[PDB]
Amino acid sequence: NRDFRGREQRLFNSEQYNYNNSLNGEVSVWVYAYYSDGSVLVINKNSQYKVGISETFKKPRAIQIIFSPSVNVRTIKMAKGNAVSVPDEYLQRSHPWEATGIKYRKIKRDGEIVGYSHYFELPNSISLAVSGVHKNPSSYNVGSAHNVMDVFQSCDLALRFCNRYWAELELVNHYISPNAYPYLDINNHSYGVALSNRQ
Amino acid sequence: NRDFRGREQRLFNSEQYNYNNSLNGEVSVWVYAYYSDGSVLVINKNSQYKVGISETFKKPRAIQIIFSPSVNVRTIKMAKGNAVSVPDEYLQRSHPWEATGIKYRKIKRDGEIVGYSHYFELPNSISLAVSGVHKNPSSYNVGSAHNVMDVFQSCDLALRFCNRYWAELELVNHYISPNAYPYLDINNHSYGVALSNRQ
Amino acid sequence: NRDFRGREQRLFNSEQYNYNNSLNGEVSVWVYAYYSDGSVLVINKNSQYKVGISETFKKPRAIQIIFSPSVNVRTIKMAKGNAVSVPDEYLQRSHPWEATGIKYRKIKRDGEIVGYSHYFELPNSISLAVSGVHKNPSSYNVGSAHNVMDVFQSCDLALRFCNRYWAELELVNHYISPNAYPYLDINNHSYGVALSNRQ
Repeated sequence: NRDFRGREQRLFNSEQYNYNNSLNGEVSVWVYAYYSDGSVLVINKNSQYKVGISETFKKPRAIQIIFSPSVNVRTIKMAKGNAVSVPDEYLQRSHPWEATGIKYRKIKRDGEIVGYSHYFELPNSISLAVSGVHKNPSSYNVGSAHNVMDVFQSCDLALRFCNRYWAELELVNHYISPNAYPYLDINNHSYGVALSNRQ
Repeated sequence: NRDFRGREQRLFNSEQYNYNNSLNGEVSVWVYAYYSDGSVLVINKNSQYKVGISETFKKPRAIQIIFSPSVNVRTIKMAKGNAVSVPDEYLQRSHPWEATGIKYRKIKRDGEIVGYSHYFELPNSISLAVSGVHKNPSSYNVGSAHNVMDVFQSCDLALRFCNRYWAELELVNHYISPNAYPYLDINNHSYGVALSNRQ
Repeated sequence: NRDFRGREQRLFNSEQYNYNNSLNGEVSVWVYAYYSDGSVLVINKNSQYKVGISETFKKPRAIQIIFSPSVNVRTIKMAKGNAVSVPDEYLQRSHPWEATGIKYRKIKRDGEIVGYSHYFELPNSISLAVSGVHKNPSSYNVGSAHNVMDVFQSCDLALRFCNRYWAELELVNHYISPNAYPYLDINNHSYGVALSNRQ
């Protein structure tokens, strides 16, 4: 226990894990749209407290939604609409979302959860929105009298990124891996970096 | 009262009406922009709790704002700005909105309210925003300690649609009618489907 | 004190100042992006209660953020991200914002604060978000049980403007000055109109 360099390295990584999972940290969502030409569109949003994406897609063959490990899985919500942005046939009969958390698989590296994935192939246009709330183990209510304005400001402060990659290989090499992001490729292989209590 | 098929049909329609008007249901807004070439741009937004649209328009001849019957008319707000998105001449003297609910006409079919319309012709660019809150007969406050985060998530989950139709006839046939939407055409004719207690 | 025209003129201006600073009034933010060809992109957002902008920029040489005098400087927050919209190297170690209010200079005309400026030159792409909350001297909490829905509606009602000007001279003449906006040019000269207790 006299290897201070070893101890600092472990603490360096754990701190990252734990900061992300605190209420001071990010919650992140990615939407991946897969096209028949093998290219992939990603939209990412990163924000405090809660985060979401809402976009319309020209026919993808498939969609993968990934959240960061800092999401509360139980609060995940998805509105998947038709070509005119109606969630369920007609507005009059539409619940504005489905709570799809049960369908999310854990993306794991070395036994650690690096994210959560929901993947679905499709049978024109879809409108798709997805939302999740940052984990909060604690009693402190972020939407209190005292903190609600900070949540309002987080809506302004959320950062969006959107790009198209020509191939999943390009996505893995130039997007997922440089940025320490979680991912699940078509061969069901998990990508990500485990940090908690690790060197 | 032994025509169960008749009873189920009536209940099927009433349930739709009532679901829409519950707090589990959609509130919807449409902005229609009318151009001198007779084409029409629609923006629609559909969300839980509250909904709005905010866009800038190259000179339309006219604007029609329609809300679903699930809006609370008294909470309707509109910010109509100039070419640089200032609501009232100068920011220093601008109230950020006007409460225009009194100007909304009921769109009715068979005596039932299928929506609310505000229509105005214009005398360059306008910036236009409009907002409304879902009806709530009940005592339950959606923006409480316990439910405010769900309202935050509804901002992420809101679905937008935007298209241009070449003629009002095309709008009526391919947009309004296929989707059971309320509408008021230039001849003041009402479109929509009455559901409450109806077969 | 029998010059009623003089008294009304002074009151006319003071009322504008004071209305802006009330909770009924606007809070405004501008982002200015400066390019090597000498052109300038402005984004402006105007809303009640709180306001923000979030955009990605192809390499500007510099950024100036200006807020209206109705902002509370202490609540200003900025997220400046990399090319993939991450605020601080990696999501796991990112605080979603910095509170940069201390760096803001007062833009003054005739001793009156007409706005606040933060200016920074840059060493590809940046993602940039900025947010601020309208001043509230009073005890009344805008995000209360009773008023939180109005804050939700202000998110719908916020108006955005975006344009490119070819030169700072064009910005000053055609954008800042016609609209009584505050500004600080490259020569450190202040623009704006003083209103409080002034003729």
